[PDB]
Amino acid sequence: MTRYVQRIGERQQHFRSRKKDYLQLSKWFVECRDSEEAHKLSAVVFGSMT
Amino acid sequence: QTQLFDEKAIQGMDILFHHYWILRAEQPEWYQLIREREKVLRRYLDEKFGLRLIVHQHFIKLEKIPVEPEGWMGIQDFQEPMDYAIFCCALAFLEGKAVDEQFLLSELCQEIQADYPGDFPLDWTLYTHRKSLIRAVKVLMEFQLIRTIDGDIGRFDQNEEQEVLYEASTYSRYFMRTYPDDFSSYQHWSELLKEDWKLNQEDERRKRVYRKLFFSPGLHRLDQQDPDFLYIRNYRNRLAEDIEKHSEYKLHVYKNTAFLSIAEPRQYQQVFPNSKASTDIILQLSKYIHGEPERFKANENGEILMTEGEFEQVVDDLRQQFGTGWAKYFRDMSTKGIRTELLRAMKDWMMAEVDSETSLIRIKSLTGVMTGEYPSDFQTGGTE
Amino acid sequence: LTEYRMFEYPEETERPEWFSKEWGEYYEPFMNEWNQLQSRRLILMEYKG
Amino acid sequence: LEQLEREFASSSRLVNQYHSYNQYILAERAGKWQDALKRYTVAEEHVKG
Repeated sequence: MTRYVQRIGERQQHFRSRKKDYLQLSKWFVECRDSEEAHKLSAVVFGSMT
Repeated sequence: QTQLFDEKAIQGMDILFHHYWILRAEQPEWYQLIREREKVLRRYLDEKFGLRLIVHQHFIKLEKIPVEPEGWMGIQDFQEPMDYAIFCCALAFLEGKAVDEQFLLSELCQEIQADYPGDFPLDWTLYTHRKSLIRAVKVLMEFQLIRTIDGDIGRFDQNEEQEVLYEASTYSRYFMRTYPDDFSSYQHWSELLKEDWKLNQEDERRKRVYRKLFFSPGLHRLDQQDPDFLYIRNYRNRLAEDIEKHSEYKLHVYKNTAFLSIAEPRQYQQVFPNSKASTDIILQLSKYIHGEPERFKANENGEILMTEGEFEQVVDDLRQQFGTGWAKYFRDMSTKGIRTELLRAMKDWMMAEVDSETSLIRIKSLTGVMTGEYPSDFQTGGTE
Repeated sequence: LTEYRMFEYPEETERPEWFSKEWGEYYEPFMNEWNQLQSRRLILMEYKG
Repeated sequence: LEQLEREFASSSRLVNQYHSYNQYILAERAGKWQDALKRYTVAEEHVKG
């Protein structure tokens, strides 16, 4: 119940969103004519896991 | 309070590096370990690399952004652009799902097909599209972006009507790194680095070189007058001193290359050489190129130049010398196939580049660090 | 209110065409005064998106 | 709740100032409008005479 009242408090301010972003990057992946170039673009997007 | 860089700090830093991020819910010990030194680590990361450490309730993450992206860096399980496109579409999908929301595999496939922004439509009746989606879903689940209720996606390979029920986990929110504006004001990915450079004017050279060195197995000299290599030459000694104080690595320097070696790798760590046979054949090729320095006279830049024809002759020569002991996979494969795979492999670890047009092979000085041969009992008793 | 990204924007009048039929002297001051004073400021607010 | 009350108080201050501003804008335009109408009526009387 306290969580719900708190949520009512959160419902006045919280909202965010970032979906739009993914479209341009997916398209850029579309232009990837070769998957090593695409790997490089991926490393742009998030770097290296290791 | 005070803290010092010790075994724990090295291990936490290394553990952080060899994974994209560490989750509290599954790796609480490493997360806590990282947390005790987090103060020194944040300062230090800023000082040497300039990377931003994000510490959260559910995760800790380092946007290991490279100085110049390279093919091997990317998620390797993926093999085509379509895989990345499906990944991005999946991300877009997760933006549409509330935390702990439950969704069907079919809804995800349909939504990805509908949203897919390319000119050429994605079709699920095909096998390749389904394979791309399955690879995307496995990678997604690896980062716990999606939880598993029930079903089996592997059956999806030969049965598109297959169904599975997944649940969107909290991590979907935080997956995307921190990117300041509307990406559209940017016109090409190369423009992204200019962001990474608005924050690092202070000792930009040291942080740039450090990032280049620490990420890649090695750092190749661009030319005779490379400012970066001169810089490396300048601190020279203190870089080595710092590395001894701060990490497992041991620095090496040569006229046309510089790189970090590692003395004690561990299970979770990645290193070269490793089990894959192609490394073995690469080392044998290294010895063969080393053995005729004058015929394979290295250019001023430390590179050794051979044409695709010469490489195929060399591969035949290698099958002649070391071939009885190669793995049956390569022993049974034609020369050109072996050539394609070995050259891609050598590219991934940055030993060499193949010019696409002129077919010239550039073997980087880093290649000459290691050479390999069989045990003497085979040298007698083998491909002798 | 910073989360709302307040913002203002000036409102202007499209200089009405009948202004062209020059009236000079006695009317020039009134046209100039109206041209200066006709501009007013507006406010629009990004309230919860 | 404290954030909402703070933001509401700021919005109240802003809206009161903005409403005074708009009252002034409308009042000024009305005063000039009255001057125009007065002069037009006077002009019509003059025209008739």
